[PDB]
Amino acid sequence: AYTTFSQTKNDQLKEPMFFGQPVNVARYDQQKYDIFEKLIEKQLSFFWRPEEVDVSRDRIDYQALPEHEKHIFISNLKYQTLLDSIQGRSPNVALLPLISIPELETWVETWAFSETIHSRSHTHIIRNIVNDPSVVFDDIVTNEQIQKRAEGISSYYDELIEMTSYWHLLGEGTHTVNGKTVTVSLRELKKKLYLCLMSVNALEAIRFYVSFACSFAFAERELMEGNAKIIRLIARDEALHLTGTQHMLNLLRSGADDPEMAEIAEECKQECYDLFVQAAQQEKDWADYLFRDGSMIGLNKDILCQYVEYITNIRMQAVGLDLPFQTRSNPIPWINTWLVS
Amino acid sequence: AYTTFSQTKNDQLKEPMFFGQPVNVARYDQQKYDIFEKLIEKQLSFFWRPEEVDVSRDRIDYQALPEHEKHIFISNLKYQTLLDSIQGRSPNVALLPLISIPELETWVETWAFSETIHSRSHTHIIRNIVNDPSVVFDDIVTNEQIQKRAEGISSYYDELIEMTSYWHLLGEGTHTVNGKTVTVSLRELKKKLYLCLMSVNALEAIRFYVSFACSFAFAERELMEGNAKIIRLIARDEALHLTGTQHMLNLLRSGADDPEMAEIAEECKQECYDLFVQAAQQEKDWADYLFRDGSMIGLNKDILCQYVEYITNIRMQAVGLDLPFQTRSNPIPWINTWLV
Ligand SMILES: [Hg+2]
Ligand SMILES: [Hg+2]
Ligand SMILES: [Hg+2]
Ligand SMILES: [Hg+2]
Ligand SMILES: [Hg+2]
Ligand SMILES: [Hg+2]
Ligand SMILES: [Hg+2]
Ligand SMILES: [Hg+2]
Ligand SMILES: [Hg+2]
Ligand SMILES: [Hg+2]
Ligand SMILES: [Hg+2]
Ligand SMILES: [Hg+2]
Ligand SMILES: [Hg+2]
Repeated sequence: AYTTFSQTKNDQLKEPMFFGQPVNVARYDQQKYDIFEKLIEKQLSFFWRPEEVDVSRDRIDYQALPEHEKHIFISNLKYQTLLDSIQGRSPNVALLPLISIPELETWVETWAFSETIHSRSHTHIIRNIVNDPSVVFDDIVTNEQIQKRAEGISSYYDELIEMTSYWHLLGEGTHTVNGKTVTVSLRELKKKLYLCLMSVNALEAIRFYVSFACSFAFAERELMEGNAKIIRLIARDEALHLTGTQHMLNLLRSGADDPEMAEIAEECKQECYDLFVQAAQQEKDWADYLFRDGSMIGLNKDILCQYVEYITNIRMQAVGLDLPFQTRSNPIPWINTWLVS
Repeated sequence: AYTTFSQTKNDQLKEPMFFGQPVNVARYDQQKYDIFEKLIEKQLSFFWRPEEVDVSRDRIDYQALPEHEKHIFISNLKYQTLLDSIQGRSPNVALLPLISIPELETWVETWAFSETIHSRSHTHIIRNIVNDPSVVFDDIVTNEQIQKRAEGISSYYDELIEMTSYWHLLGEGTHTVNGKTVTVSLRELKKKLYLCLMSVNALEAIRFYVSFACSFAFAERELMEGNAKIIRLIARDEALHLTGTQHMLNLLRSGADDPEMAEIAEECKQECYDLFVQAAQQEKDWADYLFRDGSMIGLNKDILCQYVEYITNIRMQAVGLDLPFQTRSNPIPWINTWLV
């Protein structure tokens, strides 16, 4: 039931963002939602190559860092590397099969592409600061504290993908497979998509943002400046990515795109609220682990805890959720220097 | 059983290209096959923005073409628009879920991205040479002769995706699904992927080169120069794309990757041959439609037929297949100018 070229002539301006007729012709002269075309144009305008950033002094900077600061630096970078590894592939494997307007289709492929550039940039840094990159790369997979902080990201995508496959193969209904009942409901699949996109919003809008504070705290001391330049370019992309998910989510909950989806979103208001708080809690928990045997000029576990609360309130507000934390001004206004957006 | 972040610490240098553990960490410091890393670098080096291309003279040129030349030009562009629509999405939906080495995964995503840029360039031209783009785009979907020429492309991808979903959901074996016996064979799925790759090779290496020749026949008349600029950029990318599939296919044939894929390539040899012979015939058949209202000096059914045979023999040789066609020299050596 999925096809790479639906042979039915359809009005692409009238399809929903998701679950409609798969996109046939790729055209960009018109859109149902011009935000997605504007994001494509902007991301293309921002194209960069990691190899064109001078990183030659980052190795000696890193080596001269006190052992606990090396630990803060490398652990933060390993988590960034985990997140971009996942985001390189997942928007394509998880969202593309479900998209039914051309502007959003191409936005997702362009988004995913920009993520692979991010992963390439993380290799560029690692190669240039450690003798054996394999040690860093292997620790990403098995590192207990990172299985923990991002515990649950791959599962949301994975369940969405599995349910999408059942939907595409069998359609809605009550089915049997090898002696067991398998229920496929479009409503449940819409719910999974909604929560997946909420989680992707928290990933890019908060999890990655909190990581920028660690990277740019070294930059403020004129250390790891090659890395800083790369993270700066990544943050400029991230601003677009979270703008895309913000719009998808707001168009889904308003009811202008799919009334069923607006019901679903109201229905999981509490669940979503609680998912946001958990992501924030996970990032707080990591902060402590980062800072377990020392702190830095400009950063420590309580400052980065406050930043997690600050950023979380802003993002939740932006997608129409209640604020879990005490309202405060930015605890690290110096970071605005680096977040050019 | 697909996962976006596989949990086992595996040696990515020892996975197969396809069907191994899904890639976890995306790293570019090492490769099983450096050709794919070299292709990513080159394609990134070629980044272009379609809208920056000046096509302001193409509307003048186009509107002044005789009607039969408008037909030739726009039928060709509509077919290019079809193939890049499919290619923008298909490598990511059909291949990406089966890749087990990071360099191949990222190449497939870069390749696909580059195809969405091709599609964006077709919009750029179309919107600047006609007053209603929708008539052009709508016709791509319903045009009986366009779809006849493309028959089998989306069908092949679609079949591979369905079979892949069954494999990820149920695993190998014989299953009972809504009372029907469904066999999931990894060997059969490997054959499907393998022949999909062969078909993609024919698509980029033959079907698109035939279309380039029709595009450049106008450039040779000093017409449609914005478009020719765009097609030259497209062709530069296409050369990388076909290099990628040639190397995937030839590495599989070698036995140096998955040994079962090497058995499959040999076993399915005739199927490989047949699919190239059918694609070539479809490209020939398109001539009657293309030249329906008349042909052009140096571009007609005979010339097109000759070029199809010429290029098909070259691509077939490059992946170890016998040649179906009589050997010939290039019937349109003027195209070399445009193909750098
Ligand atoms: Hg998602
Ligand atoms: Hg998700
Ligand atoms: Hg941090
Ligand atoms: Hg819900
Ligand atoms: Hg919700
Ligand atoms: Hg909600
Ligand atoms: Hg949420
Ligand atoms: Hg906190
Ligand atoms: Hg706090
Ligand atoms: Hg294919
Ligand atoms: Hg031609
Ligand atoms: Hg073959
Ligand atoms: Hg011929």
